[PDB]
Amino acid sequence: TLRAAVFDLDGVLALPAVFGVLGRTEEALALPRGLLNDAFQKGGPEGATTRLMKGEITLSQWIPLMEENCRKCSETAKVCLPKNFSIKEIFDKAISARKINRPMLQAALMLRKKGFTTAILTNTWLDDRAERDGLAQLMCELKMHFDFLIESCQVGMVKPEPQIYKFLLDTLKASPSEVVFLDDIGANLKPARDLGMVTILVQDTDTALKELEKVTGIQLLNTPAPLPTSCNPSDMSHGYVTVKPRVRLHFVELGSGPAVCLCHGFPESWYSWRYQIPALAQAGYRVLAMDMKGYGESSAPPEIEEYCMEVLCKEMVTFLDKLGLSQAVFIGHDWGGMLVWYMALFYPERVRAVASLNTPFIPANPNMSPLESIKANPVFDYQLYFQEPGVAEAELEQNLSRTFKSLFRASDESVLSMHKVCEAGGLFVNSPEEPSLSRMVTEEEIQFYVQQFKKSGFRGPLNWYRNMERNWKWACKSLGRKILIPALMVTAEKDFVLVPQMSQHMEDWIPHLKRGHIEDCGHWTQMDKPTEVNQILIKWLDSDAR
Amino acid sequence: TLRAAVFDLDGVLALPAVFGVLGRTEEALALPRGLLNDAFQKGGPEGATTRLMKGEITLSQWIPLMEENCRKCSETAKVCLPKNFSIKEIFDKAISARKINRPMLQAALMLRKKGFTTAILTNTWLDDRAERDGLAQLMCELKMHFDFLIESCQVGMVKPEPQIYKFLLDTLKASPSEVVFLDDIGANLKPARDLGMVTILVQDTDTALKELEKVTGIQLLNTPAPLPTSCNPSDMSHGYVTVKPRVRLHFVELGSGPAVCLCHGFPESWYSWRYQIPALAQAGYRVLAMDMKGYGESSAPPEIEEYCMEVLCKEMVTFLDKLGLSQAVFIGHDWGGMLVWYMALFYPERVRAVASLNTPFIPANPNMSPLESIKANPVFDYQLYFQEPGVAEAELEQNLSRTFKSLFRASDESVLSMHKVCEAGGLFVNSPEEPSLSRMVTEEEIQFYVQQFKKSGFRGPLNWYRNMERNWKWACKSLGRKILIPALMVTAEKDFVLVPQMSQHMEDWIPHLKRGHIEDCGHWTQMDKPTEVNQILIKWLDSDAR
Ligand SMILES: Nc1nnc(-c2cccs2)s1
Ligand SMILES: Nc1nnc(-c2cccs2)s1
Repeated sequence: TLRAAVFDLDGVLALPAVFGVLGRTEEALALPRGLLNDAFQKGGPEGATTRLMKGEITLSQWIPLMEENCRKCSETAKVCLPKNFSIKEIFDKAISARKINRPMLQAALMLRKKGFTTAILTNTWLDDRAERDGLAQLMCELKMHFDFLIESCQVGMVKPEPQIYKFLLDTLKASPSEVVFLDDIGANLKPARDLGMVTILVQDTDTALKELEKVTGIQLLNTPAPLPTSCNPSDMSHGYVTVKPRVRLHFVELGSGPAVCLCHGFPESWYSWRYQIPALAQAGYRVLAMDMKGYGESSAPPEIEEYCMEVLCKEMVTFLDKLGLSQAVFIGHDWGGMLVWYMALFYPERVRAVASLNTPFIPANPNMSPLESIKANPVFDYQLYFQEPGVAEAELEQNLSRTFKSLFRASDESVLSMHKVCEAGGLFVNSPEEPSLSRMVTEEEIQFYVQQFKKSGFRGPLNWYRNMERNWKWACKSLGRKILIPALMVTAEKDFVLVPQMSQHMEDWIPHLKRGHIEDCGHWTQMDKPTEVNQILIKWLDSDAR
Repeated sequence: TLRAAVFDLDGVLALPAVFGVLGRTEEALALPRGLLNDAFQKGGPEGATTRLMKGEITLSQWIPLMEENCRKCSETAKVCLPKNFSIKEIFDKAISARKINRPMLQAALMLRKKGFTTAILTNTWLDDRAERDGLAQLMCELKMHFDFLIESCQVGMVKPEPQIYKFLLDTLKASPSEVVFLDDIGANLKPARDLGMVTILVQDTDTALKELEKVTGIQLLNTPAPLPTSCNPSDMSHGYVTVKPRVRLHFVELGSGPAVCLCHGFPESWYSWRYQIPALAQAGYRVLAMDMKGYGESSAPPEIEEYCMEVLCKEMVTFLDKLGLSQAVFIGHDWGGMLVWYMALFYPERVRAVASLNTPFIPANPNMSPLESIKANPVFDYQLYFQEPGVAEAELEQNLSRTFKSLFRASDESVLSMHKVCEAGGLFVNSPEEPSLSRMVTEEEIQFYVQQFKKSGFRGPLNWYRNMERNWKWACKSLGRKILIPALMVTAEKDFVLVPQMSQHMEDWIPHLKRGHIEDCGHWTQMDKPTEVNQILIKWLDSDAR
C-alpha cells in the first residue's frame, strides 16, 4: 500500500525532454546519428556530463568540455562539422522549449491531495548561463507543489547509482514497497525495482497515468477540471506598514514585476484572493493582497469617520509611498471595488490601472440625498440595517461560524434574501443556526475567517457603510472628471445586489472601459468562479497594465 | 522667529519651470509672443486652466480645452497654426524635462534638520496621461522630505486666492510671522506678505538661498556635502517569512523593480544598510534588507549547526521561493559577503548578480585545516576567541551600549587592535567603559542596535563563526567550480581584518570580476563612506544587473 509518489523532471513533469533535442538537431542538420549523443556521454561516469550532473562543474564550464567531445566524436565520425554552430545555442533553445506537462502535474497534485507524499528526483546541473532565469522560474513553479525536490547537483549523486535511491527512501521516510517511481529512462528505473519500489516507464503521458491510477486506485485521468492553486496563510510573506500613528496595514506579498494591489470587500480578508494571488504571481506580477482597514491584522480604530472614502484613499496613497511604489494596478471587489474607482478618480497618477469585480462605478447624485438614492431600491436595504451602531455587530458577532457559512454561498445555495432585512430585523432571522457548508468553501477556510474576525469584530468593517453623507460630499468634487486610465469592469450574472444592469451607464465616465462577464456567478466572484476571474484579469493585465 | 519654511514646486524645487516651456516653444516655432501663453490663461478664474488646478477636471480633459484656446488666441493672433503640432507633445516633453533642484532640496533638508517645519504648497493638476509615472516618481521622491505637501487639485483652492494661505497656516499650526515662503511667481507671493509671512522671490537658486539663510540664520549655501537619506525604522515596510517551522526571517522592503537582497555581517542589522536602501530604491530597484538568522526580529535558534553556511544558504533559497522570486541580486558585507559568494557558487540560477563589500571570496584549502589556515595569520585571532560558547556572549552582552560604541568606529578612531584578543582574553580589555561616540554614528543609532540585541543576544550571531569544520567540507564540493555570473568585489583601504590584498587571487575563480575601491574606509563600509558605496553599487547594478 503506497503513500509516496516520485517523478522525474525531464520527460515526466517537463516536456519535451532534452534527450529528443540532440536527436532532432542531428536530423535537421543531417549529422551522423547519435554523433551529438556520443559527445554528451563520452567517458560515461568519469566524463564531463557526469561531473556536471554531480555539481562538480557548472553548465558554462561544461559547454567547452562537450564542445571538446564534438572534436573527436566527429574525428571518429569522419564527418565535417558546420560553423554558425553553437552547443550553447542548441541547449539554450531546448531548455526554452521545455514547458510543464500539466496533466502530469495535475496527477501529482491529486495524489498529494489524497495524503500521498510527492517528490521530484532529477539529474540536473548548476546553471550559470545569462538565460538561467527561464529554468529557475520553471523550478520555482514546480517545487512548491511537492514535498521534496532532490537534485543530483545538490546531493552529488546521480541516477542510476544506487545510493541516490537509498537517499530518496531516507528523505521520504518510507519503505520501497510504499513508493511509486515514474521515469522516462529504463536504466534509471531498474535500481528502484531492485529495492522493490513500484515503477512506471513514462513513454506517453496518458498510458503512464493509466498505470499510475490502476496501481494507486485514485482517479487521475479524465478528472473534473481542478481548482487553481490556493494560498496556505502560514506559508505567505506577511507585510506590515504604519500609514499613521494609530493605523497599521497588513498585507500578503507574492511574486515579482509590476505591483498589483488587491482590495477585498465586506466582510472579507486578503484571503478572499487566495486563488488569484499565485495565478497573478505566476503571470509575472507582484501581488499585494491587503487586509483593508478594520480587518484581520490591520488596525481597526473605533471612530466611524476613520472609514470615510477620503480617509481610506489617503491611507492607500501613504501605503504606496511607504513601500516606495509610484504606482500600483488596483483590483477591487465589493467595497474594495468602490474604493478602487475613487483611487482612479482622485489619484490617477498613483494608479497604473483599475479593475472592479461586481462593483459598478457609482457617480454621486447631486440634488438627491444618498439616503433617498439608497432608499429608491429594495436591494440596498441591508445598508440601512448597518446604519445604527451595535445592532448589526451584535447579530454578526454572536456566532462567527454561522455568520460566514450563511454569507459565503454560491447563487443556488443562498439562505438569505437581503430584503425585508430591516423588516425581518435581521440578516439571519430566516437562517438555520447550523448552516450547511457551501461547495465554494471548506470547514478549514471558514475557521480562518472566524480566527480573523475574533480579533477586531465587525465594527470597523460596518463603519465603511456609515459614511454615506461624507462620501457623497467628497464624490461631488469628481462630478466634472472622467476616468481615462485603463479600467476593467467585471460583472457576475447571479449577483442580486451588485446587478450587471447597474453598470450599463459606466461608459459615460469611463469611455475606454473594458468589460468581463461571468455567468452563474454570485456575489463572491473570487471563490465562486476562480478559473474565469484569473483568465479575465491576466488577459486584461497583459494587454493594459504591461 | 521662524520655525516653518514653505516652497513652491515649479521653478523652486523643480527646474526648469514649465512657464519657460510655452515661451521657449514660441521662440523655436516662431509664433507671436505670449500667444501660447494667452491660450493657457484664457478666462482666468472661470477658464479651463483654473478648473484643472482646482481638481475640477483632469489633465487629459484639459488638453482639448487648451487646444480650444489656440483656435481663438490665433484667430485673434491672425497667425497661421502648424500641423504635426500637439499641445500634449509639448507638455509631455516639458514635464519629462523637469528635474529636482538638488541645492534647493538640500536647503529644505537642512532647515528640517534644525527643527523647521517644511511644506510644499503647489498649483498642480490630476494627471491621467499614459506617461503620468514620471511626475508621480518625482513627487514620491520629493514629498518624503517634507512635513506636508499641499496640492491645489486636492484642496480645491488655488494660488493666489487668500483661502489657501489661511489653509496652509492651519496645516502648519503656525502664525504668519513664523513662516518663510518661497515662490518664483510675484502674484502668488503678495497674499503671503499681506498675512505678514516672510517671503522670497525665487529667480535664481543661489540668490534665493542667500536671502533664505540670512533671514533663517542657518548655513544653507556652501555647506559640506550632505549624508545620503537614511531610514527611519518606524516608517519602513516590515516583512516576515517562515522559512521552516522554527525559523522566521524578518526583512525591510523599499522600492520597485529587480529584487536586490542586502546581507549584513557581524554583529549588524538590516539597519546597517540605512544609507543604501533609499538610494537603491530611488535608482529603480526593489530592496529587501534582511535581518539574517540569529539577528533582530528574525528567529535565533540556540543550536550551532543551525548557522552553518549550507543551512543558511538553503534558508535564503526558501525565502526567495516563499516571496515568489526566481532571482535576486545578492549584496553582502562581512559574513553576509561570505554567504553571498556561496549563494553564487551553489545556487547560480537563483542569483541575478553577486556583490561583496570587504569580504573576499575565500576558496576552501583542501589539505589544510581551517584551524591551521585561520591560525596562519594574527588578524583572524578574534575568530578563536569566538570558538568556545559563552565567553564572547558574556563579554559582548555585559554592556550593549559599550559593545556598539567600541565596535562602530572609523579607522582613525579605533579603540581595539583585534590581535592578542585571546592573549588579552577580551575584545574590550584595552577599552574605555564609556567609549566616545564615533562620527559615523548617532546616540539614537546606537540605541537602535542596543534595542535589537536585547531580544536574542550574541549567541546566534557568534554561531556563524562556530561552523568552521562543516563550512570547510561543504566548500570542498565547489573546488572545481567557477563564478561566471556578474560579480563585484568592493575593497576598503583601511579594513585591517578584511584587507584588500586578500582579494588579489579572486580573478582565478571569478574571471569577469569587476572591482570597486574605497579609500580611507574601515570595516564598516556602509556607514563610513555611504556616498561612494551608493555610487559604486548603483553604477554596477545599472550596467550588470539590468
Ligand atoms: N452606505 C453607502 N453606500 N454607498 C456608499 C457610497 C460611497 C461612495 C460612493 S457610493 S456609502
Ligand atoms: N570561523 C570561520 N571563519 N571562516 C569561515 C569560513 C566559512 C566558509 C568559508 S570561510 S568559518
